[PDB]
Amino acid sequence: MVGLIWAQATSGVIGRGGDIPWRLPEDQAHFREITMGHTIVMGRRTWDSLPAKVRPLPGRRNVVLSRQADFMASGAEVVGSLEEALTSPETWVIGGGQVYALALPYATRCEVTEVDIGLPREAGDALAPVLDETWRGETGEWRFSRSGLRYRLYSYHRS
Ligand SMILES: Nc1ncnc2c1ncn2[C@@H]1O[C@H](COP(=O)(O)OP(=O)(O)O)[C@@H](O)[C@H]1OP(=O)(O)O
Ligand SMILES: COc1cc(Cc2cnc(N)nc2N)cc(OC)c1OC
Repeated sequence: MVGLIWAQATSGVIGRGGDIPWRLPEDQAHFREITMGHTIVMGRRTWDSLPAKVRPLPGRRNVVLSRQADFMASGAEVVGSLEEALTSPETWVIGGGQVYALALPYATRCEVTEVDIGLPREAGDALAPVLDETWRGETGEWRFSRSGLRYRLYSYHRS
């Protein structure tokens, strides 16, 4: 089962200056809940951006996609193609924009957080993959986070 998991603003922005452009602890909790115990796949640039004490993500099999054959990813495996990244019983692709594009055609689930923040797309932004007409499932009710930022969860699926 190949899933994608991401958080986006309503406009589709998922990154600005290499950062998620909001603060949402409750989305961090949701991300852990969906991924824990499973394989996670990320691009090398995403791995390299993480603080040393936060990688590998604990409790999950970490897979890093790279074209650098000598890359050292302490506590993870490094694969040189997407095919080899998707052989576990359940895999969550966790970023970045490049790897989400690559994996989209293979995915049969998406777990999306939509953040109700009016960030128009700007030069340099990273953008979410586009969900086409093949997907179905639940668009959850809006909730206020503890700070007052509104968010809701999509749980979509397809054959
Ligand atoms: N088909 C593929 N096979 C192998 N590695 C790939 C790949 N597509 C993407 N990548 C890797 O994933 C990196 C992209 O990571 P990312 O998706 O986290 O980045 P971005 O956040 O900038 O979209 C690529 O630069 C490449 O890693 P290297 O720079 O180390 O070579
Ligand atoms: C690459 O590692 C991480 C990536 C993210 C981005 C992310 C954040 N929120 C959601 N819903 N999905 C995502 N993929 C969130 C993370 O922790 C909350 C990660 O662990 C360090």
